[PDB]
Amino acid sequence: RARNSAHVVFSLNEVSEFVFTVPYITDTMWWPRKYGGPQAAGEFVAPSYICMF
Amino acid sequence: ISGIIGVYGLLKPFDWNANDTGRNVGGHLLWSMPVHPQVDKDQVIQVMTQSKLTQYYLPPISVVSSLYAYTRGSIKYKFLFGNNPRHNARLLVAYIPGISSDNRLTLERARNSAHVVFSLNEVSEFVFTVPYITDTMWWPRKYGGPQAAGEFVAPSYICMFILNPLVAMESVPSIVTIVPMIAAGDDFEVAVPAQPAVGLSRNIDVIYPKDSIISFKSGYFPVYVGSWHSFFDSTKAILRYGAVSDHIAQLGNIPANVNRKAFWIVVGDTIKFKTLDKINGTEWFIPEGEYTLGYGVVWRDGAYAYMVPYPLTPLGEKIAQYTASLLASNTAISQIRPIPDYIVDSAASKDNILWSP
Amino acid sequence: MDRPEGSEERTVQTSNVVLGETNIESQDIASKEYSPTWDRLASSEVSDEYPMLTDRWLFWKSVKWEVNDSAFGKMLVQEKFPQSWVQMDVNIPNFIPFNIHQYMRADFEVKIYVNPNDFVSGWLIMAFLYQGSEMFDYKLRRNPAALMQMPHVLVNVGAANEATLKIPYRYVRPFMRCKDILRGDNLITGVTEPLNMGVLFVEVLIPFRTSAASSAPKSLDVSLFVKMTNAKFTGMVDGSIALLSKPIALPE
Amino acid sequence: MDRPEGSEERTVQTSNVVLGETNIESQDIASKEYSPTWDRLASSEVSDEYPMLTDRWLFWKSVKWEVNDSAFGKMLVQEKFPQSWVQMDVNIPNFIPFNIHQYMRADFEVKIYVNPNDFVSGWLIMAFLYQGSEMFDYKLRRNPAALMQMPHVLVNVGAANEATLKIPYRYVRPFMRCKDILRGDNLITGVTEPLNMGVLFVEVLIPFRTSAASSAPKSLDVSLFVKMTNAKFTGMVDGSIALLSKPIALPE
Amino acid sequence: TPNVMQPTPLLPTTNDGRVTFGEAFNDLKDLARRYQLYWEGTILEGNLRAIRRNSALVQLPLYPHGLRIQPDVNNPIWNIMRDGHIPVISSGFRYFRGGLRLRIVVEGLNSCVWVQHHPDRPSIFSRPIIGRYIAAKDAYRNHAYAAYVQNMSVNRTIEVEVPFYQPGLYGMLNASDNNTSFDRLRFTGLGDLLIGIEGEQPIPKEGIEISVYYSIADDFSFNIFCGFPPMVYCDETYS
Amino acid sequence: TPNVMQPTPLLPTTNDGRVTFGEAFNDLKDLARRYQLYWEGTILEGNLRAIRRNSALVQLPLYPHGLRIQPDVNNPIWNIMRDGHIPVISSGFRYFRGGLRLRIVVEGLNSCVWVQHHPDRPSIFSRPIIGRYIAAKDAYRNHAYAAYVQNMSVNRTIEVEVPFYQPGLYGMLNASDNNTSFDRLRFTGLGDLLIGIEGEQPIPKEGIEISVYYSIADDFSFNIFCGFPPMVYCDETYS
Amino acid sequence: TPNVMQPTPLLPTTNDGRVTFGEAFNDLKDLARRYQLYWEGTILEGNLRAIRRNSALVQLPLYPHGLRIQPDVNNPIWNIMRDGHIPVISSGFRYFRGGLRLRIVVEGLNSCVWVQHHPDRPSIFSRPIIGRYIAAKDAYRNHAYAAYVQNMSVNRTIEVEVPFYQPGLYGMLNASDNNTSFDRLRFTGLGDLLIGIEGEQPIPKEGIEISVYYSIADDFSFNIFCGFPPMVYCDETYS
Repeated sequence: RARNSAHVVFSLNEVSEFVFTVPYITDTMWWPRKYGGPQAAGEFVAPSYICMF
Repeated sequence: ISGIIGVYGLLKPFDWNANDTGRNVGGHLLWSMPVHPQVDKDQVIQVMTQSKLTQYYLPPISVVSSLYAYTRGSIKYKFLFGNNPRHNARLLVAYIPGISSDNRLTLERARNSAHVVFSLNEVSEFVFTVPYITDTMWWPRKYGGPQAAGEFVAPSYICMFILNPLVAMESVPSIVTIVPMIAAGDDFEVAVPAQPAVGLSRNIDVIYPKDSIISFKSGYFPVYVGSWHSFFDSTKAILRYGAVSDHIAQLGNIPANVNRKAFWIVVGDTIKFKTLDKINGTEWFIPEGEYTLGYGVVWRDGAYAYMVPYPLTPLGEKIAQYTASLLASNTAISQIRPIPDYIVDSAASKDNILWSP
Repeated sequence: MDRPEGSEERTVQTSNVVLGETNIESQDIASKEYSPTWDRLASSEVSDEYPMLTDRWLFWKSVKWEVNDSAFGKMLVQEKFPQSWVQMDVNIPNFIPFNIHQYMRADFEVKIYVNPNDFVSGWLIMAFLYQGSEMFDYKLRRNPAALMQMPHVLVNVGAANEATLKIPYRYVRPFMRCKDILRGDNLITGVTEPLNMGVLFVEVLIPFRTSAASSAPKSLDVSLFVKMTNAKFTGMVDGSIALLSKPIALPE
Repeated sequence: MDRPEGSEERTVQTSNVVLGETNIESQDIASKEYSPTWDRLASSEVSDEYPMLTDRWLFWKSVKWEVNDSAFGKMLVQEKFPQSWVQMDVNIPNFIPFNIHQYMRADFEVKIYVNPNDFVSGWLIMAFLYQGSEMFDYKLRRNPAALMQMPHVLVNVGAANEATLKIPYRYVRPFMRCKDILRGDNLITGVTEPLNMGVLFVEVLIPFRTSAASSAPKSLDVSLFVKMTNAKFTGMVDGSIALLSKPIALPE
Repeated sequence: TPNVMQPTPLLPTTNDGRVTFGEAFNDLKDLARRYQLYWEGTILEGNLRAIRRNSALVQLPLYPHGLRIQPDVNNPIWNIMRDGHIPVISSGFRYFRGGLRLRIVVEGLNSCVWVQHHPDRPSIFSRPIIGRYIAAKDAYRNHAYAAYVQNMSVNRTIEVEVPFYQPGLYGMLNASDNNTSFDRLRFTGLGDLLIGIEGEQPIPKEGIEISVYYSIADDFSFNIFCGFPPMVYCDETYS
Repeated sequence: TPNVMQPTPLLPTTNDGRVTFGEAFNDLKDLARRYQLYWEGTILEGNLRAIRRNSALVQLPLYPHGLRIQPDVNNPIWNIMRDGHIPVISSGFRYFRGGLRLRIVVEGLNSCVWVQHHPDRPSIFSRPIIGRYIAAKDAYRNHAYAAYVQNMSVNRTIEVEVPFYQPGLYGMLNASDNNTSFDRLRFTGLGDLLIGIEGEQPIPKEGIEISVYYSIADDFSFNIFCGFPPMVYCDETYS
Repeated sequence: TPNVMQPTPLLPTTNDGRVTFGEAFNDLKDLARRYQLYWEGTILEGNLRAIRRNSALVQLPLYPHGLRIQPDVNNPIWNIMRDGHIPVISSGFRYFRGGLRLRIVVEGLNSCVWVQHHPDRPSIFSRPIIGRYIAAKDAYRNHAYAAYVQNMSVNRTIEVEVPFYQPGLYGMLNASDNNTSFDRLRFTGLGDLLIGIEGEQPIPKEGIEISVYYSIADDFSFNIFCGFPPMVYCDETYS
């Protein structure tokens, strides 16, 4: 199911370092911080999820 | 070809009632059929006949297409409505590619394909030029020359649905007959000449797999009732094909599935002939006069088979009935003799006479 | 009418579909039509447009209103726009130009078709209200007197006439989500209503009046069409990475 | 309608006669219209033309079709064209532009007039078939499905509309005889049918449907007109040098 | 409402890409046919007259629309599938003005065969007549008629072209059969074709088989388009 | 039929002579209002928490359409005549993008007062909450939020401008109150305003009175016109 | 690694002197073949139907890759040495678009013979079928199909060219035999060829022998190269 979204396939063949620059795909322009000042009893949610298979 | 197949042909009409509280609802399927040059036999005006061939009033595009193997192009379906300004409605006619029936066909699915929405608001005529959506370039004809036991399939299916149910009034006819008409698009083409899938209705007579008894042989007709010196000293009647001696009309290949005790009947054009005294023990007697040939009994003489004439009369059918039974039991030739008599020759037939068990 | 054929009927053609009309429309636009420029500022992923699929005119619903149920204010259709999700059970279906993608945006056009006789009278009023479902006075603004002040088209039943309502995209996102993000508390991250840009209102402006005859039609069908001028999709996911919840109907 | 007078009605004027129409026609031509050039190659005698008489529009018949007799395929008129010979007994009459001359030729124009109410529905189809009486499948081609493929005009009863069918001269002679030459055997010199160029077909395309009311008209009259563009006569004889036989009707 | 009339078109798509009728295939498809189709069967000795000298064996009426179909069990090509393309093509038209090409095959003989053409002979038959059963004063070879004498030792297929000799404007096709006019006997058919054998010598025991194939010509034309008569499907010739 | 549509006009007279909206009077009349209207009442000692230090006394949700009206007998300005111009003007529109100006008056104190602004705080309240009865972790002064500290010895009216900090295209006004979404808590209000007293010293016996007036700004805009909701006449508030 | 790929060549010598394929010999050798190879055997009287009129004697499916080989002791040319060049050449390719040339030899008859071509007939047979044992409604001469009528008195070898009439992009060769699709019946073969005898007269006691030879054409092309299927050596046909 992860292959049906923005993904990358890294090879580990004599390679020790690489970077996966993830996009910013959001319904809005700016995204509220997940953690914040004590004001409410609920932590906001992140816009996306990164998974390594 | 483009000129001819452009001419509109009429298809089987249907009534469109506004008072029907069941069929006149949003979503109902009013009319549908496969999309191909030829027209589905059930969507064509038909004229059937007992023991004959069914006649189909095919449109210009269909007749021509039956002369060619493959075909392609858009098709123009003109819908004519028998309404007046008072009537009002909306129909959604669609073109579903890859489908040939309405087993899984609905309005809410037809909107997902090439379709058109016609309004019936002071409008009596419009045309829905359906596309040519195919996996291939040319498409084989649905109907063809007898060569296999299967009719090919059309590439698509056209369906007419109800969007806004027909509404009429009290002072207006609730029935609006619809007359679908077909013509070929400007991009319509016909590929390769093949065996006509149609024939003329000039003569609808045919010889089905029905055990017709073979009309003698070719070259052994026309035939007439005559005499034969080896057949009871030429006093009885047989069918000849020539005045010259040893010229008796021979029958063709009689199928081996026919009963040995069976006699025959004329199934086509026949001839008149004049012909027997009363037989012992029975009241069977034929008055001297002119009768129409109807029945007959096969007389075999080696590899050649001939035919013995019998008048078309309730009496003659029974006499030929017995004669057919006597020959089945190998009765003496002299005992079967009391077979119609030979009085004089008779008029020749136009052509080959047919027979049946 | 006056020809061997009927009168000449106007035509409207989009991708793979054709609509026919016979009379003059009644139109209006929700708000100032424009070109989205801050949407590229919400997604890093390239947007996608499917003109052949999104520009198509689709028929989604047909409602019947009879004289006995035709009263001033009678709501013939009250649904959240845009929500045209139809499936065998109450469950966006992939059977049409619909995509199971995270985010999207587009401008909409609503056409209402009604086909009455020459001898009936009545009036329908089709209006639209941007995010009316989120207003504290929603149920209070359903009355035709309030519908007259919102962007709206009028349908006359004493004339056979069509109507189109242009509804340009307006929202606070500016990308609305097609599916749910359900993991949030009521205090922070409340559940998000998928594709809820507003509420489409059709109602009875003037009670449907027919002839007193028995053989006369007492019910009339109101069919609707919807289309998208330009659609953009920026959320690419598995068709079943997120799921569709039962549409929460909101009637008064 | 909309004026102190009625609507403005179109007019068609020929020699000594005027026809009025109110709506748009439905027309078609039998075959490619032309100018006869081999006719002067058939007669040594100078041809004659009578524009003032032959160009006139004449009314010859008016048939009534009711709902009870209106069925799909119902033949309202089936006569051999051109044969417009009318006399006290069944017996060409000199009372109109008709001549008792041996040979003639001309192009014809057929106009069908029908005058229905605003509240009826039905369809008539007027077709023509060149020398259909001589075809071995004549009686088989009378069905409207076959009439649609022949040159024809359509009449709508849901609209009051006229129709004209242009029929240019086509024949094997190319001069058809007005009277008989009866002295011949069936094997050679068979009897010649005077003025038999074809068969004019009008029929019921869609059954005549009226209102269910008692005081409503259940019968409608179909009137016909015929005219000749250019006529030529080349056989000059005594009006009684040859005689007219009783027209052999040919119905199915 | 001309035969081709589209009042209000609702075309959802563009037209299909134009091919020429000869591109994805290599022949130009239009309605012209010089394809040869059959016309008759076989003859035996017992069919000919007592004095078979200068007496034709076959009297063939010349019709562009072919002969009147007659189904036999000896000949299934007429029974299971109807007559060829030509008579179904001519069924949609009214008049013709051209000549016909005749290809004739005579197989049971190695003796000379003749073929003569009688333009002015009234075509009042819809079926060929053979030998004795032919009307007298017919199937007698004439002197000053277009003819072709051919030896079967050299070639047993005769190819001739029958001309159009009618004293009229057109030629009528699809002519009725039994009871008249002056247009059905001299203006319908091109005339009659007589096929005979140069010798009076008896016919071989096995008999002779004559298959006549024909085609259209160049000076031929189907002039006026008429409606198509209802057809019969060959595919339903078993039930 | 656009919202402004005149099908057939029957105008018997000419138009009235044009004035400019500022001629027979001297101001230009258009729909823009920086007129200040009230928002809250008074507070007593018994309302504040046991430890009133860095604990705000008022939690003010920021709504362009004002607060949810609540009639009292102690406050007739809400009861005999409904809320001011601003919330009736915003009732005919759907979205806003500007900041608000707040003028705040504190009268029973001569000690320092603070005012802080919390943009990202979800606006899920339609009424201000005071002291002890305020939700915990709220009405606690934060560190890095826009604020203004003012001494009542110098001036007892605070004038500040609350900015528009929403991560969205618009700002939603006329928001429902009780049961959600993600558009009703972060996209409707500008946030919350906390008003507290610098000292933990007890409130004077007479108590303190806080009157908050507010107005629109320049970067503010009523974007989409909606229908007007049915109104109530203030003139019929006695029967 | 394309089909032709040489990673590291170790060539000790220069190349061989170039000849043209036609120099030390006088013909240009490339893969094109109009060499004619056999296709069928002989027929007797007892094979034909009771009514052998307009009934074909042979139903020949048209395949560029030849027919399915069937070894007999009466025919050693199939048994000791496998089928000719053509079907082994077509075994290394997938598609074709051309027509085929057919040379047909009929030796036991001196009577006329016909040959007809049915393009649209589904090619679902891998072996020719004769007379009575032919499926009904097949081996019935059709009317409007490409044909050629020839007298054996003039020449007893028929040479015709069967065209390519398929409603598709390609023509599939090396088609499987027994259980389907829509690509195996209308897109594989050029159709069927029917061979019959003009007369219904009985077959001579000695019987008739029909040898069908065929070749490729110019508009023919082997489009896509596939791997070669494992072959069988004819040299090992005795152990």
